[PDB]
Amino acid sequence: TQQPIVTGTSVISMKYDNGVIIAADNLGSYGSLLRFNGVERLIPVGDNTVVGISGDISDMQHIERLLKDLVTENAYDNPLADAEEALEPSYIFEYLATVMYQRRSKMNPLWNAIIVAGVQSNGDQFLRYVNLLGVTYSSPTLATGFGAHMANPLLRKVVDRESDIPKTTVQVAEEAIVNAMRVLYYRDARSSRNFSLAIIDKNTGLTFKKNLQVENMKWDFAKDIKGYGTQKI
Amino acid sequence: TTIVGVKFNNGVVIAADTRSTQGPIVADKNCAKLHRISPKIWCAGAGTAADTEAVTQLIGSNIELHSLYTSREPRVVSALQMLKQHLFKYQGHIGAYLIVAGVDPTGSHLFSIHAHGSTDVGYYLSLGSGSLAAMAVLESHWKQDLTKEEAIKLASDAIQAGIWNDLGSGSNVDVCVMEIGKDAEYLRNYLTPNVREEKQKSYKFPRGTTAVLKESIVNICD
Amino acid sequence: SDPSSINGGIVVAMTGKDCVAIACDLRLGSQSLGVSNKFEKIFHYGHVFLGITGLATDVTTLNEMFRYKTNLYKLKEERAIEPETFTQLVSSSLYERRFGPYFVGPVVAGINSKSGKPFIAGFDLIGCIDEAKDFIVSGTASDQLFGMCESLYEPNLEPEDLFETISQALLNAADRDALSGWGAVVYIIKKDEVVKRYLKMRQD
Amino acid sequence: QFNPYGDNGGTILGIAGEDFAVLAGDTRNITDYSINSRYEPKVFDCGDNIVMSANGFAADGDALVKRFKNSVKWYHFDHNDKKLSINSAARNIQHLLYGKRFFPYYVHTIIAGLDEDGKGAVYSFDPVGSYEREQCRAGGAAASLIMPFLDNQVNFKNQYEPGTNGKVKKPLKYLSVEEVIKLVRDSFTSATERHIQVGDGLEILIVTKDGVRKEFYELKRD
Amino acid sequence: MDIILGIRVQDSVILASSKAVTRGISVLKDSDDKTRQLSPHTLMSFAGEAGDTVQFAEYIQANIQLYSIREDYELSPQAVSSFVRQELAKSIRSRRPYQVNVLIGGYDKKKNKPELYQIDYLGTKVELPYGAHGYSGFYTFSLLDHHYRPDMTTEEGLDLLKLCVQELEKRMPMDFKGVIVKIVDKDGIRQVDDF
Amino acid sequence: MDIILGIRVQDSVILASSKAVTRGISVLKDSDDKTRQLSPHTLMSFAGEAGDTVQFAEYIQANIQLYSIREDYELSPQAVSSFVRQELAKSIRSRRPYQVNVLIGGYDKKKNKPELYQIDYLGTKVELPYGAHGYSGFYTFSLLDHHYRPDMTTEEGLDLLKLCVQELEKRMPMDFKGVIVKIVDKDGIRQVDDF
Amino acid sequence: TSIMAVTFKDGVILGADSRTTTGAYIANRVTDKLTRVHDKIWCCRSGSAADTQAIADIVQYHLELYTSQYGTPSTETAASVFKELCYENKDNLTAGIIVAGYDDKNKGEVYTIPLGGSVHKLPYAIAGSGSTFIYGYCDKNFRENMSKEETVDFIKHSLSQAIKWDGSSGGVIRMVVLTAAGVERLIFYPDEYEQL
Amino acid sequence: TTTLAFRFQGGIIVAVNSRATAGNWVASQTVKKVIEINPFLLGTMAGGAADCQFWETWLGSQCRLHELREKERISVAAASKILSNLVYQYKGAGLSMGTMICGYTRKEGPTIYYVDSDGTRLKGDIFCVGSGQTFAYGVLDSNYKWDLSVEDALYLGKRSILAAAHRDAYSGGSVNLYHVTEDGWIYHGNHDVGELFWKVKEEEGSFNNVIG
Amino acid sequence: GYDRALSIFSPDGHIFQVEYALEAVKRGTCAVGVKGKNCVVLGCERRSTLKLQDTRITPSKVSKIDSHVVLSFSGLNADSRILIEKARVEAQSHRLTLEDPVTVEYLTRYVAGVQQRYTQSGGVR
Ligand SMILES: *[C@@](C)(CO)[C@](*)(O)[C@H](CC(C)C)NC(=O)[C@H](Cc1ccccc1)NC(=O)[C@H](CC(C)C)NC(=O)[C@H](CCc1ccccc1)NC(=O)CN1CCOCC1
Ligand SMILES: *[C@@](C)(CO)[C@](*)(O)[C@H](CC(C)C)NC(=O)[C@H](Cc1ccccc1)NC(=O)[C@H](CC(C)C)NC(=O)[C@H](CCc1ccccc1)NC(=O)CN1CCOCC1
Ligand SMILES: *[C@@](C)(CO)[C@](*)(O)[C@H](CC(C)C)NC(=O)[C@H](Cc1ccccc1)NC(=O)[C@H](CC(C)C)NC(=O)[C@H](CCc1ccccc1)NC(=O)CN1CCOCC1
Ligand SMILES: [Cl-]
Ligand SMILES: [Mg+2]
Ligand SMILES: [Mg+2]
Ligand SMILES: [Mg+2]
Ligand SMILES: [Mg+2]
Repeated sequence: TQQPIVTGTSVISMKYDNGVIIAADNLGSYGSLLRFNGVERLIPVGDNTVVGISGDISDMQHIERLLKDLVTENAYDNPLADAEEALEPSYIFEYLATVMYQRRSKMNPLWNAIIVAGVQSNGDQFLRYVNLLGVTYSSPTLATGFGAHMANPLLRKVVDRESDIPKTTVQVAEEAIVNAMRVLYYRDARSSRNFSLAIIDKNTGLTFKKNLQVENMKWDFAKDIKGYGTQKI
Repeated sequence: TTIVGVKFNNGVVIAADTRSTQGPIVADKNCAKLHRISPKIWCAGAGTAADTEAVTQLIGSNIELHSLYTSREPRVVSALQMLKQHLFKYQGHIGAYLIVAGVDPTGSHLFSIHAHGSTDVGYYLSLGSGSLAAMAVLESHWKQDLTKEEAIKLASDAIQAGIWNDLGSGSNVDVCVMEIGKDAEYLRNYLTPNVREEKQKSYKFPRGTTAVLKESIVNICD
Repeated sequence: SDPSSINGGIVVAMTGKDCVAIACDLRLGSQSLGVSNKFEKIFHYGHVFLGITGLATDVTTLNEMFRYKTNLYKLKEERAIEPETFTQLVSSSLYERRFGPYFVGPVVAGINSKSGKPFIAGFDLIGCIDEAKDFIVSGTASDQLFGMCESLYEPNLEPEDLFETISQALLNAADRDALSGWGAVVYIIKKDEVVKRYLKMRQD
Repeated sequence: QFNPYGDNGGTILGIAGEDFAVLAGDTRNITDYSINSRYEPKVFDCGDNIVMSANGFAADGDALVKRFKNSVKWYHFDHNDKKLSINSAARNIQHLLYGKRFFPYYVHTIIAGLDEDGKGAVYSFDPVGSYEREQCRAGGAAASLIMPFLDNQVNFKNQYEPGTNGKVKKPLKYLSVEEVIKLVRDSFTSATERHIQVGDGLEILIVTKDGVRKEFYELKRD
Repeated sequence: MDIILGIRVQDSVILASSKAVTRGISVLKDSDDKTRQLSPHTLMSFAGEAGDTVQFAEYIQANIQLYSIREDYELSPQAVSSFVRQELAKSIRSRRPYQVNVLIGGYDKKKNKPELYQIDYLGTKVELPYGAHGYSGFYTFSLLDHHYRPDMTTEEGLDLLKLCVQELEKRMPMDFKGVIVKIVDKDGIRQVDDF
Repeated sequence: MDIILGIRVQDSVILASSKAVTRGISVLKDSDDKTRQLSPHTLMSFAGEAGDTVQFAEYIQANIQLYSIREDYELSPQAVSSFVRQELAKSIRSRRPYQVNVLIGGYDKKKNKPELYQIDYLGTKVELPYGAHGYSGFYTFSLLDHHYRPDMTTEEGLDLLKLCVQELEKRMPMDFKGVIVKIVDKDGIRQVDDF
Repeated sequence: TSIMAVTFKDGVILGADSRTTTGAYIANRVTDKLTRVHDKIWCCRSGSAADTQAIADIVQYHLELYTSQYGTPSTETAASVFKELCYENKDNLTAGIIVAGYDDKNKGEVYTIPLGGSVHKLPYAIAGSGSTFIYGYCDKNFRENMSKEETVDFIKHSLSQAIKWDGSSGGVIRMVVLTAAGVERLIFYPDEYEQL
Repeated sequence: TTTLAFRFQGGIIVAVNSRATAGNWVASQTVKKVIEINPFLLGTMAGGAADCQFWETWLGSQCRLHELREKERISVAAASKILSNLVYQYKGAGLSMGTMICGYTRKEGPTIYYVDSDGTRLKGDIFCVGSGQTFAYGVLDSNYKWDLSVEDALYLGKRSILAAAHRDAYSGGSVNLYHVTEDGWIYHGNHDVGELFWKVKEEEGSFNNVIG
Repeated sequence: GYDRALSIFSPDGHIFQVEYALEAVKRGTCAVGVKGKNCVVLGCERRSTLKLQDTRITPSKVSKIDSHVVLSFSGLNADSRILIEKARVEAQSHRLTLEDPVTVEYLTRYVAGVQQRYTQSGGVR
């Protein structure tokens, strides 16, 4: 039995024609206090996988260590560690999914929601979700927390089903992700303006973008809003 | 429910889905959530279904009597004031969440009211279980100086986001356009994107399938 | 101690071509104990029919109340109340007890004598009106009835065919509910004749 | 306090014919009022002509299916590649479920296949391992909507022979794979209309002596 | 208060009511009459919460007797039962409801028919051929379903009633100290002294 | 399980134990023997939680019988009672305690004296001239205080016991379906078949 | 909420963020928490939106009726009416109100009214959830008889920090200037105040 | 549930219903509540479905192991005590079982043992177990005699379940009959209440409360 | 714990420890069992090199396992007590679970099983 202390909010992601995009803001909240501002919640594993984590940050840092150790363990007695027998996104996910469910079954969960985004060896896009309960699911778009309520609706307008994936370019996909991050900044009280974004492409590989900011915001209309009903001044 | 309100050039537009739930069960697949308070003041309602209907009819009645008494067309702020003071008096127990909109001699207006009696002003608003899906669309596509046709499109798109992504919302899209100097047009079932497909089989029974014990003619006349 | 599921029971109403049908089971129990197999849940005031499920004391109380109100209506108006008007009266009366409600699930059914239009409606316990073209359901086996009606129903059924559809909807729903059954009654309502049929069903 | 269970919604349906058996299930996965996935399969080919689905709390469902699939694998190793009969699989699943009697798998499990005489078989389980062979079973969120319809259409309950005074029952007979798939599709379209947790897609797995075939159909996405 | 039964036969209504009054681990009395005569051809038995039962029964009795004097006329069993139901229906939504269950046995002189009504504390009225309140029903109803016929005599009804009491005495946990039996017919109300 | 009594007289110990076994609103059995013979001259009656009672009684029985075989010798009632008390004294601080109350009636062959011990589920032992467990005591103790004499015969003890059962049958709420009476003396244990 | 009112040489300035929340969801990101109860008597609202609106509406009614009979009310009088409502209904209210007004005799005055319904006259006041994070800053930086531009910078920098650390505060920074000249509304957007 | 079994002149009658409920939801109408342990032993099931089904099939395995080890069929007493000692170990854990172990052996003769999940184990001639046990008792007790014929005894057991199936909401479906003799148990068919009620009503003239 | 395998096979296929245990039996005082038509009789030798014995209290050679079964023996006296104790406990345990006393075959089978367990358990002779 836990309660989460220092927390991270939404992680959002989607598939596009050649790969996957994933994003998450750099905030570590302490209840209503926006305590920590330099927190990286996207963690790359190799050059083909990115694990995005929301929820308890102490448990996130534990998972970081496990993934770090997983890379080391895989390299042991493995001449093809950087080739055929390298870590796949599906391997990394199933490992985490096993841990998450084992921990919930011991009534001592890792208080997180996790999205494993990556590209398989055969070029296939990988995007799957797992949380503190051990529940897993996959979809063209995946999001955690407030992202599930606000980002998914926007991202599903671009990729509504499987057949929309080949029709979606990396430019269009990233534009939707960046827009979703702005909407979350408007409406999620535990979000920040600063965020990170990662693209895993089957051709161009892993591109990790840090220190992005929400921009092109609409606030001007606020000056016209006066009172809460009758008030004219 | 998903309900929205959007201001435009010469007026205001409100919209709503048409699903009514009873737990996880869909009770009414095509209920009307847009309510007429006065001819040019309309109301979208979310929350407890009986409460939204009852509170909107009561204030609508009192607005009519007020309009006759003062020899004036009713104002949106009057409906707003009367609704919020009623709801506040009952401390949230009347579970009515409303988007109030309309045109009057002062101009065009758009407000929201919550069950506890707080009111908000805005150019675009959304209430209900699918308000987050709708607000995501409104935040992405809204701009200043919308036309009539652009506002209807934006409003219906916001409702659609709720229909598809929120389990609490579904079925059709109702719309009401309130433009200054014109009659308000109530567009019942403006979109119907959830038509039931043809069934695979007819379940019309052969006559006599049901076993009967007694028959009798009922007297309805005097 | 859930008022709506102590006594048990179900009501269902359907529309057809120039006709309406309303049906109900006959069980009245006290939780597991079956007490009566003659407890009818459908009443009528003139040509307007009202079915009521839920707590039996409120079913009886409301029947007596609406008989009271429709009798005064007729004396002052000098005409029989219509289904559309009666529906509003039911809603008003239920919402009057908003914070101390009757634990019931009423269902109005009838044909408007002026226009000839078939009309059905349903309510929750505090008076919210649920109007429908096709069918209305109510009671402890409402989930079962919703499933049966949604699959079996088709529009513009003749009175004789409509009878079979509504009966099969009620019977099979009642057999999947422990607190419903013990007999059934079906009212077929045409413009100026009404037939009442008792159904044969399993008595467990 | 940490709650180890959740409700992922969805519904499943198993029907048995003379020389075949179907196990259907919608592809929607949900939590509360949100959609997680519009296509997340929960009906699985487990080998030896046994199809399985464990609907309810998906994490427990996936764990169970995973463990049964593994049980089949070890049954081959330990007993000279002997085919696991459907009745033996059912008993094995009881022990898997009851093994966690005091911390249950929150799932309704259904398996389908052919018995040792080549005839269609459907077995259904409660969360703690009580099981029974049946011609017909619906499980999950919309089970209460679908099941009475199946009683009426598959087992011909409450249907009497016309003109026989409700004395002669409608005779039982096996349905064709074509007629069964019609009932499955109509059951799910009806459930989709009236239950919020059911929709998006329908995936049917058909089991004959030749093998395991699949069929997919679209469902309403609201 | 515990066991009250009622059987309507061809020409009469028979009410049987337990004699025991228990408080704690002591049977304070074993000869209690759990009934009141509402009118010459109407009898009401009762069971439920202590104090409430008698207070309610006597309140009803007084009201019916007041009516009889005012109109110089006896109310029908149906009319009396409807009056009683309404009082309980008011009661259930009061500050402190009457927790009383009743059976009303009466002979309608205009129809020349016996009538038995069962009304619980919520105000739930049903006319029945045979009725019971409390745990008694869980034994007697199934027994009467089997042995009861509509055309039985008063003597056959008493034998049918003896069969119920015997079953209760065998399978009921508590000792209810037997029953007082009363018959309601065209000649009014009378008590069976040897049961 | 409810009523168990015990009376020590001049030359014997008499144990009376109710026959009823009730679960819910149903008397499942009316001929239950709530006692076990621990040895030829020692008898233990029991009452308490369902399942625990018989499981405990038989566990004690087996242990005493094991002792008798090992030593080819019968343990004294005092020794058996001390053994039983210790087992209950261990039990009360266990994860799940035995909720069983017992009376141990025995005839000590070395002393040529009857002995009655009352032990509750906590392991509280007392030697008494007369004893009871449960609500029975609240009637019988005062009755025995009055009528009991230490020099009574077995026949006088049975009449004294009949007086207790009659009082219980009059004032107890529950129907306990009479009692099985057993006598323990110099000649061993025997049952009174007509009570 | 983060709200504050600051007296200065020419009068008084009220300041507030624009965020309204339901849990962690922002129900309104452009809220106006600065509200007029009289020509030159305004108030900052914190706590329950419903309660504070209901109170402010009643006060506005009382002061309008006061003006019809006895002429312009004092800022103290306004604070007394607020207090009376907040104190007498303390069991059913969640309202943290700052009252600020400009007289010609008394110049700028600020009264703060916390949950209990007590009244406190101060040179400047801060309130709302986000005020906790700026007690240190405001105490160190506040000076009496500041200029208009200095007071605007003081409020802007203060609420900027409150907004930065408090999740329950954000959006635009609204301000209302009360002087002999009249009533002036000011607004400041994220792009400006965030990078202070 | 409703289950019964009584002892009489011609051996043992055992009768049970076939309904399974999850609250007010009728889950099944075709459940086998009698377990066939061996040609001479039967077990009835009431309470938790899984608990009963799992542990009584387990009981059968323990009875098989007894006759392998001892070269002799297990006694009814020994069989019932294996089950009662098992559920007693789980006492307080939340098992829900109301079972009756019925059978014949040479040394015992026809024997019925009531065994429930709180550890109670009782030998007796008549037992009714389940949510509708009281309704079955009412009919069974009032018509029971030791000198009943095999034909009349089978009917009384069937009629008693029917009485409970009718009145108890959580009982119904169909009646399963068994007759246990010196030669072993004999199955006497599945009887649907749908047809059985009206057949009994018409022929017997009972159930006058119901609209005919 | 002491684990040593004391009872083991030898090249010729014998377990010497078991065979040497038989030599201890051969040393012990003679015991005889004869069963008639309606009875069994157990005779036992007692060596007469021990005078000044107290026959009241000296352990008897024949031991009751239950009221209906008896056990006599030959060999090490101390060892016999352990078997008799185990047999007596099993006798009461059988009455408790089966509600019937042991058969003579069952009791023998149990005792024999104990003796066997000590021929292939580590640390014991
Ligand atoms: C979306 C769908 C969700 O927010 C919308 O907001 C809509 C609003 C439209 C319809 C105006 N909300 C609903 O439809 C609303 C959701 C809801 C459910 C429960 C409580 C509050 C809100 N649905 C209802 O209000 C239904 C309407 C029926 C289908 C006509 N009503 C019920 O579910 C009632 C609840 C009444 C109630 C009383 C007191 C406090 C709150 C609600 N439930 C029942 O009647 C159930 N049952 C009937 C018989 O008696 C036993 C209980
Ligand atoms: C900052 C945010 C904190 O100090 C400010 O003070 C602002 C003040 C501005 C608006 C004047 N405060 C709020 O925005 C205020 C926070 C709050 C919440 C609850 C009690 C006191 C203060 N927010 C509200 O009042 C919102 C306004 C609605 C969204 C328009 N209302 C609610 O949160 C309602 C009110 C319930 C309530 C509780 C206690 C006292 C009065 C009212 N709450 C809900 O609807 C709860 N909701 C249930 C469903 O799940 C999500 C939460
Ligand atoms: C009469 C017929 C009814 O009382 C009998 O007493 C029968 C005995 C027969 C079945 C052997 N008892 C039942 O029918 C019994 C009643 C019951 C229910 C729950 C607990 C104890 C007793 N029913 C069951 O056991 C059902 C069997 C169904 C029909 C498959 N199962 C459940 O109720 C299950 C598992 C219960 C459970 C016990 C202990 C721990 C966890 C679970 N529960 C669910 O299915 C839960 N639920 C049902 C609806 O779907 C959503 C989830
Ligand atoms: Cl506000
Ligand atoms: Mg039923
Ligand atoms: Mg749906
Ligand atoms: Mg902020
Ligand atoms: Mg029933």
